Amino acid sequence: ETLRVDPTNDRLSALVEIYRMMRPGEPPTREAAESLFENLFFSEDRYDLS
Amino acid sequence: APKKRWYVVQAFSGFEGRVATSLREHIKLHNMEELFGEVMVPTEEVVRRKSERKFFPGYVLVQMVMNDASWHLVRSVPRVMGFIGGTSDRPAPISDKEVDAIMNRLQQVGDKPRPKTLFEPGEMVRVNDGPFADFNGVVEEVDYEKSRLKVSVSIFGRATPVELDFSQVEKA
DNA sequence: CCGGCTCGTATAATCTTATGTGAGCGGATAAC
DNA sequence: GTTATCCGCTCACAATGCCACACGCCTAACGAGCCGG
Repeated sequence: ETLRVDPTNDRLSALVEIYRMMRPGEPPTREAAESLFENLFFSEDRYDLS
Repeated sequence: APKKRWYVVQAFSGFEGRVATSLREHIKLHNMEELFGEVMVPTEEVVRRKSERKFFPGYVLVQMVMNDASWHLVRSVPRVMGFIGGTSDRPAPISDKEVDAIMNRLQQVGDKPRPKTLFEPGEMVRVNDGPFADFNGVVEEVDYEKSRLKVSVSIFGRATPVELDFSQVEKA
């Protein structure tokens, strides 16, 4: 049901959609969205569980 | 070929002197070098009292071609606030008569002619050398060949003519 | 012999356990 | 069709009084100052 709710379809479009959620108005670019999604979770610098 | 055009960039209050140089090193580093056009910042000189005033306080004029790589190159410079355009995601380029007027307002620093060697007769000027040092007087004729100004200094309410030099008088 | 240092001072920036209201406004919703 | 309603989302605004006590309330870099090398 949720997968029939969402407008977003694929990977680069998903990164664009998250990248538009986090900061509005910024240019949706492939590498900037990739770096944003990496820096949110999958890196030691800004996501540290103990 | 894309036309490298001017854009206006916000910065902090007094950090923008280093921002242009650091931007030049980012351009040298990231190998986007065939796209940019020797950015600058306008300054001028005003007359210890004299100073060198920045022409626009806290704004930088930058040559761009405006692809998104250029956007994220400029925004990845450590003291850069966002572009100043008509809208977000697309900054408006500055017009052509304004860039002609801003390159024209840096073309007034050209002297020599006419410092002292071209001088007119009949002008009340001052004299700073000899016994007539710091006194006003009306020049009568200008001898360019003999290099002797015939200046009648107004002393005691009376014109006293004397042969002087261009460096021995003050043009007032 | 102007500012390299040193100082007087004027002034710009990357949260994350709250509830209950009302009040308004944008998006769906059921008619001739 | 198109029109007059119904409903969900978002956001401003309130939350007793008094007392003592106590410690806090800028500075990296742009215009001046001294005079050494």
